[PDB]
Amino acid sequence: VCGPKKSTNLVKNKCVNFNFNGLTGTGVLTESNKKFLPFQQFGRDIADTT
Amino acid sequence: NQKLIANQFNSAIGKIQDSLSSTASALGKLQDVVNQNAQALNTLVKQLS
Repeated sequence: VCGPKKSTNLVKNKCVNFNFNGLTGTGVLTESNKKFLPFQQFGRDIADTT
Repeated sequence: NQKLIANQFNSAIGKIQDSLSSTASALGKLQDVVNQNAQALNTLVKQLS
């Protein structure tokens, strides 16, 4: 259940201000080899950051 | 006794190598410093959660 907000295109390997399903932060988005299981949407670090 | 002394010295050094190469605990005083600092930083980061 998400609000009336249009999406934008995604840009890789550049510093961007991102918003994924309401989750925000700043960082570089890159391709990964992290095998998320089908039920997993977000991953976390030791600091509980994304 | 110069020959004896030199031989005892040379043997003693070889023993140092055998000890250091096999006893990990030999360097515990330095390993402990590394561990305490690593623990301090890991604790600090975990507090962010």
